Amino acid sequence: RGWFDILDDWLKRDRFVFVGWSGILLFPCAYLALGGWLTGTTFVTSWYTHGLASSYLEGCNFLTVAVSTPANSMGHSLLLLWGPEAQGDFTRWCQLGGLWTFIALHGAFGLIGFMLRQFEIARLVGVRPYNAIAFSAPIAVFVSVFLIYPLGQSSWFFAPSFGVAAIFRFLLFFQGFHNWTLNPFHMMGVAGVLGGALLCAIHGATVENTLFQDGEGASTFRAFNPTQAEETYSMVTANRFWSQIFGIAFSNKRWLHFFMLFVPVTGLWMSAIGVVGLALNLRSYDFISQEIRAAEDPEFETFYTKNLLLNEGIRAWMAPQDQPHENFVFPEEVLPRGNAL
Amino acid sequence: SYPIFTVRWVAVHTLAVPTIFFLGAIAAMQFIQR
Amino acid sequence: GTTGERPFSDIITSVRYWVIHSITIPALFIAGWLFVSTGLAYDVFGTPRPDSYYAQEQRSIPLVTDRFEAKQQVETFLEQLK
Amino acid sequence: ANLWERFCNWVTSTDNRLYVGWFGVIMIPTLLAATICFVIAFIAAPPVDIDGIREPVSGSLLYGNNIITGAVVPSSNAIGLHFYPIWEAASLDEWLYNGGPYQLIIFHFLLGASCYMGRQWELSYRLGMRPWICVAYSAPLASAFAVFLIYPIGQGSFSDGMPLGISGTFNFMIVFQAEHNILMHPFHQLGVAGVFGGALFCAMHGSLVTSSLIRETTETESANYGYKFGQEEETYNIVAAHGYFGRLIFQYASFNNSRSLHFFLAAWPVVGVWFTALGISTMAFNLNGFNFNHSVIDAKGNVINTWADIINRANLGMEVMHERNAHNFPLDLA
Amino acid sequence: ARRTWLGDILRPLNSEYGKVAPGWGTTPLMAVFMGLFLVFLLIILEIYNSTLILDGVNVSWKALG
Amino acid sequence: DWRVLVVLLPVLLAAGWAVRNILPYAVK
Amino acid sequence: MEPNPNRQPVELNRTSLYLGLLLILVLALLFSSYFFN
Amino acid sequence: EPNPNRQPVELNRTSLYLGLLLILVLALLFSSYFFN
Amino acid sequence: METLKITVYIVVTFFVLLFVFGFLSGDPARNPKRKD
Amino acid sequence: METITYVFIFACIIALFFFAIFFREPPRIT
Amino acid sequence: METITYVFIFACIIALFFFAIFFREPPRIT
Amino acid sequence: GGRIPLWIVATVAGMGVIVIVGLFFYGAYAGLGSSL
Amino acid sequence: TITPSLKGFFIGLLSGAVVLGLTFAVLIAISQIDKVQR
Amino acid sequence: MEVNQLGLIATALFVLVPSVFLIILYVQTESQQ
Amino acid sequence: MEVNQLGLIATALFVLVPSVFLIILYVQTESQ
Ligand code: CLA
Ligand code: CLA
Ligand code: CLA
Ligand SMILES: C=Cc1c(C)c2cc3nc(c4c5[nH]c(cc6nc(cc1[nH]2)C(C)=C6CC)c(C)c5C(=O)[C@@H]4C(=O)OC)[C@@H](CCC(=O)OC/C=C(\C)CCC[C@H](C)CCC[C@H](C)CCCC(C)C)[C@@H]3C
Ligand SMILES: CC(C)=CCC/C(C)=C/CC/C(C)=C/CC/C(C)=C/CC/C(C)=C\CC/C(C)=C/CC/C(C)=C/CC/C(C)=C/CC/C(C)=C/CC1=CC(=O)C(C)=C(C)C1=O
Ligand SMILES: CC1=C(/C=C/C(C)=C/C=C/C(C)=C/C=C/C=C(C)/C=C/C=C(C)/C=C/C2=C(C)CCCC2(C)C)C(C)(C)CCC1
Ligand SMILES: CCCCCCCCCCCCCCCCCC(=O)O
Ligand code: OEX
Ligand SMILES: [Cl-]
Ligand SMILES: [Cl-]
Ligand SMILES: [Fe+2]
Repeated sequence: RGWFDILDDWLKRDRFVFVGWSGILLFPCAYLALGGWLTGTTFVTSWYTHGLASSYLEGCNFLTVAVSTPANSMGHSLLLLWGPEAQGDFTRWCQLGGLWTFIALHGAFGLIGFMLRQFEIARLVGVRPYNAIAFSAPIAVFVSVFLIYPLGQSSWFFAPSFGVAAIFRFLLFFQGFHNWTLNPFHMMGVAGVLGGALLCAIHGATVENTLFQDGEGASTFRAFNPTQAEETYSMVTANRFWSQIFGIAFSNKRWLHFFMLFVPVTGLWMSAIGVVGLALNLRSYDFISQEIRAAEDPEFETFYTKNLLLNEGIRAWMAPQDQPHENFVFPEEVLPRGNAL
Repeated sequence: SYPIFTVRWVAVHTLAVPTIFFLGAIAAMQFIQR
Repeated sequence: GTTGERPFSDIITSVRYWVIHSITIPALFIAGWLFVSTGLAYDVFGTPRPDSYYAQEQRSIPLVTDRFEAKQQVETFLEQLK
Repeated sequence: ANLWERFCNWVTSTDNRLYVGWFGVIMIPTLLAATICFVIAFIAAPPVDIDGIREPVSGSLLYGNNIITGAVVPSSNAIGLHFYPIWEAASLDEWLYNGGPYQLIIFHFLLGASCYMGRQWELSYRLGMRPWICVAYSAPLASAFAVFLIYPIGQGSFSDGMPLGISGTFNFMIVFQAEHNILMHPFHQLGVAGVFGGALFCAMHGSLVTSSLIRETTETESANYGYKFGQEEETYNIVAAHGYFGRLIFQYASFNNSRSLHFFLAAWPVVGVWFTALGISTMAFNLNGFNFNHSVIDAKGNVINTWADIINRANLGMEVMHERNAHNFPLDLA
Repeated sequence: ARRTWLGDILRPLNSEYGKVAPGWGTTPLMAVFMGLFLVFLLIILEIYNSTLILDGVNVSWKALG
Repeated sequence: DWRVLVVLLPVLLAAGWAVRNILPYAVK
Repeated sequence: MEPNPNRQPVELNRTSLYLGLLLILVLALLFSSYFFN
Repeated sequence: EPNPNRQPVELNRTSLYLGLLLILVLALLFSSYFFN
Repeated sequence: METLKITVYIVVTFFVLLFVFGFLSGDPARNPKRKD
Repeated sequence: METITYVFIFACIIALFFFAIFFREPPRIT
Repeated sequence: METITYVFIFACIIALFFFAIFFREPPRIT
Repeated sequence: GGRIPLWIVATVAGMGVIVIVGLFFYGAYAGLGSSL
Repeated sequence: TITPSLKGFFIGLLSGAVVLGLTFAVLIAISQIDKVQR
Repeated sequence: MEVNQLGLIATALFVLVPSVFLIILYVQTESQQ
Repeated sequence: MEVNQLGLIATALFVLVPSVFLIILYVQTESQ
């Protein structure tokens, strides 16, 4: 027995928490990403990068704490602890935004580790690797939003900050600056997410209301046996119901469960593509035909033009505080405002 | 017999130990005044 | 059904478990308390205290604006409060 | 042999390609009326004075819209919550200007969708099924009531109901955020958890069942042909699925009971969407998301901004621009 | 199968399907080269990133003269 | 500085306490 | 020279036809506004 | 209830070729007039 | 407009009565197991 | 021309619904 | 666009010639 | 080995969470983050 | 011409090697003591 | 409205070319039996 | 050249529709 094979043996022992070779990458990176977020949201400010308080220590609550992005002046610096910006000073590293890159990069390698773990366990147990494949969607979203998007922009400053409210701000930024709701790739993402939740609900309800009476109890959970070969619910009755209610129904259980994989995974992949475009400000911002008409015809009004006015409000009213490095000074008289408000 | 110290034991304490510490620190914060 | 570790429900109802953890849990809580009550948390992480966000006659944010001098800018700003 | 009882037998027949049923007797005419009016208005309705300020908004394709910008526009703020059927207008021209079709469509639709839910109960009873699929559909149904009926009732006007259009929807969302800070409202946060979690568990369940299909086919044919409609044997090995998922996390975080599993699949998104529908329905009465605006101040009293104050700046820009001609007084109280 | 003059000349280059060196063979040497290449790519990345700053290496357009 | 031992003392003492109470079975 | 043994027939069932047509038509319905712009 | 009058339909390869040539040449002829 | 109003009133009354009388026509018995 | 295109595609989708429901491949047991 | 269209159609015809000659259905005696 | 009943472990642990969480909501109204 | 940042690069490089070498030293040790019996 | 005139042929081919592909495959499936 | 813009779609459809018809018929002839 060679040393490599003995380490393999140990890594792959059946224990309460399986380790694997993938564990060597996953477990440190996941725990560090998670610990960095808890550490930063509990103790670390965003005063010097953002002009914001962002920790429990400072008075924030669970909704407003964040690990915020580094200052725009850092560009796309890796912001290594030992790098030229922090120069090994942990305190300054925290104050400059180093925990952001720390979490994002450890988080990325942790995500790789997790998908490798899905591959590793699937190979050991003898199943097909479709759960790993499905997980590619969360990966694509993470890299496109947290990494590719800021890399096309001026700096990590414009990536999402890791916090509840900070992400809310990210949503609103994308509306006002990118008109992201108008983007067909986001729309396909919305359909895959909302379609997935629909499939989840309708499949679970269907199964639960087409059960075979396999026991005498009023609690029907007891009448299932994980080793029984029989289907626990009637595909035939399910199919009849939905055919008569909705017009069409599933008839093939394999297609049904593949479709459940397909819909949300595809939707997430589509949204990631749109965000790659927004990395370059390659937006679906306008319809040219609408703008030509509206410039010429002051009586022409649509929900599209109404929403651009809202975007314009968002940009002028949030930019000075949201982008402090720009030193925007907008006197009262230049702020867009409707009547009275 | 059952072993005391396991990989499981480590994973549990890797999380539980700092959780309680953080909880104490966040408790103290509720009495900070400006 | 089991991988040989000791059942959790057996552990947390055990006398020995609570002999140890009735010490270790409050001790950790108190350690974290003191980390804050002593002011150490502020100094480790560089987080401003309520009196240290601004200088007395100052409503400008001490925003880092250089990449390679950033460390010195923060230090310059902190000395403007001593 | 009696005419009424034969009609009753056809209405409730389980042999009709589409089930009719007593709920269907109401659903079919009301959905057809809503559908036909909707299609015609979307294509050809003239511009509608949504905000009652004689500033008509063009919603239809023939008046310069595309599929993304087009909408059936809500009825005039001048009408408020007044019932505006056709026969109350002096002319169809008037009815179209003031947004009549919106009312016709949403009332017929909400009635028809309600009956759709009852119809789901009804056929389950005729088929000897358990009855609660209709309870799953009450979550989307409740959400449509919230944006088409409850929110207008609370704000006093169908002009603040959700427009029937893609860009109109986004307009409704943005205004809602400025006036209610819905993102900072826990019931919407639960909606996101219901919908993100629903999509997660959809993919999880689909991938775990797909991962454990039993080999029944060759590499040259779709694996789906390994399942035959109505076969008695399960088509995947749930013990292998559990053996994988329990090791991916740990044993007791994985279901081995398919009934509990599918009940969980049903319950998570339904309950999340109930909450988000209740979110809209209670923000209808202006019980709004958390307000942490200027909650953090320093020893001297300077405001120390948090991410919540940045949200607020965005909300302000939405507030001051929306319906830019419609406010004469300084507070937008509805 | 069809023989051709060109096929007869190339034949030996497609004649050892499945032939392996025993055990680990050159795997330890491969690992060394992989590690060197990782450090080398790290360097190149961190130069581009301006995390590694070297004398006479101006990472700017202004290095075109 | 001094605050660091104030913080670390309950930890070490708790660690010591568990060491004493468990040493016999850890041996096995 | 013998005929090629690797040839296989290809299939698309009616349900796949309906699913694929719906996908294409809905995609067209979605993107056409952006193509006309 | 199967209908007995149904018949399979055929287009042989030569007819494909002739038909495709007809359509292409017709398009080559008329396209100038379509562009005008 | 009054002709329209009358027509709709009549159409709605008719459907609603179908609904009420249909469900009063022994609906519990219209299932596949016990009819009582 | 754009209006015609939008309504044409929409109409094709409605027609597809008809075929998919009434001219589906019939599900057949075992 | 019109030049591209004319050349495209002509190029398809040349391709058709290739298939019509070399991938014809072979005439067989019988 | 099984000395302390688990329902008692659960009640005391449960109450302990109610306490810490309550403290955190109290602190929303006092001191830092209270708006005062 | 060995600048501060090149020095930091080497610091990061050694730190990483220590972390991975220490980790693998420990995993090899444990695996050798606690073998699977076949 | 001043739309991109090439949007028509773009849309027409976007519908036509994939649809025809599927019809071709479906009809030759049916005639196999 | 100021040609008719509808000329392009007329020509494209003139070629595509009839050609697709023939291809559909030919392929399903081959598979029986
Ligand atoms: C799976 C483990 C893992 C992985 C993948 C990472 C990955 C990363 N970490 Mg994390 N880290 C880990 C574990 C890990 N870490 C652990 C356990 C800790 C706690 C100590 C940390 C603490 C930590 C900190 C504090 C920081 C990182 C940082 C980083 C990043 C830069 C790493 C780098 O430049 O390496 C460089 C080094 C290597 C790639 C090693 C290569 C090995 C070489 C080839 C061999 C050397 C030969 C030797 C010297 C010759 C011997 C001769 C002798 C006789 C002298 C990257 C995202 C930084 C970061 O996140 O930036 C924001 C950062 O500041 N890590
Ligand atoms: C109907 C409403 C609706 C719906 C359903 C969606 C749906 C979506 N949006 Mg859109 N959005 C909407 C409205 C909506 N949006 C509106 C009105 C706006 C304003 C313009 C936006 C603005 C917006 C932005 C700005 C972005 C989206 C994005 C997304 C996608 C998120 C994918 C995902 O799950 O990311 C969640 C994240 C992941 C899956 C990443 C990996 C996560 C790992 C696995 C986490 C592991 C966690 C760890 C183990 C545990 C942590 C513990 C700790 C919490 C305690 C999805 C397609 C994102 C997108 O398109 O991305 C490509 C995006 O960036 N939306
Ligand atoms: C990633 C970001 C994100 C995410 C994931 C979400 C997610 C969600 N939001 Mg939030 N939102 C966001 C960002 C986000 N939002 C932002 C940035 C803003 C501010 C700009 C808002 C503002 C906002 C508002 C104002 C509202 C939401 C609502 C919702 C929900 C929409 C889904 C729904 O209502 O299903 C419920 C299901 C339905 C609505 C479907 C009803 C279906 C009916 C019954 C039948 C339809 C039949 C149909 C016409 C015909 C089919 C024909 C057949 C042939 C196919 C969901 C929980 C909505 C909500 O909570 O609604 C209650 C809501 O009103 N959001
Ligand atoms: C916000 C939404 C969202 C979250 C929170 C989430 C979370 C998760 N999904 C997982 C899995 C999945 N997700 C899937 C599909 C999807 N997932 C989706 C959306 C999400 N998925 C959607 C919409 C889909 C549909 C396609 C699949 C198919 C799977 C799985 O198989 C897997 C699983 O087992 O689920 C049961 C788990 C992976 C665990 C892991 O990587 O551990 C290791 C932990 C690591 C590597 C740490 C990551 C650190 C991250 C990247 C950065 C730092 C994050 C901070 C700590 C917290 C920030 C919080 C603020 C932003 C508020 C985890 C519970
Ligand atoms: C510098 C100095 C010296 C410092 C040194 C510091 C130091 C010590 C650092 C090194 C640290 C070190 C030792 C590292 C190791 C530590 C370690 C082990 C860390 C712990 C790791 C950790 C942080 C990360 C893990 C967290 C995590 C990812 C948790 C996620 C859990 C989660 C949300 C679970 C969901 C489970 C759930 C029930 C989902 C249901 C989904 C669903 C319905 C599935 C469908 C489904 C399910 C089935 O079940 C079956 C059957 C079928 C059919 C089916 O459809
Ligand atoms: C970063 C860093 C690092 C690391 C660190 C770590 C790793 C940490 C960790 C940390 C941690 C690990 C933490 C923890 C915390 C926790 C917490 C803080 C919790 C809380 C919770 C709560 C609050 C909850 C509550 C609740 C609710 C709400 C409901 C239900 C119930 C309960 C109770 C759950 C180092 C050193 C390397 C260096 C560099 C930097
Ligand atoms: C791949 C695994 C990588 C592991 C990385 C662990 C990193 C621990 C390094 C902490 C050392 C910081 C020392 C700072 C000294 C910098 C001096 C200088 O910048 O010139
Ligand atoms: O209409 Mn629609 O939107 Ca509910 O607030 Mn007032 O009003 Mn109007 O303003 Mn803001
Ligand atoms: Cl508006
Ligand atoms: Cl007013
Ligand atoms: Fe299922």
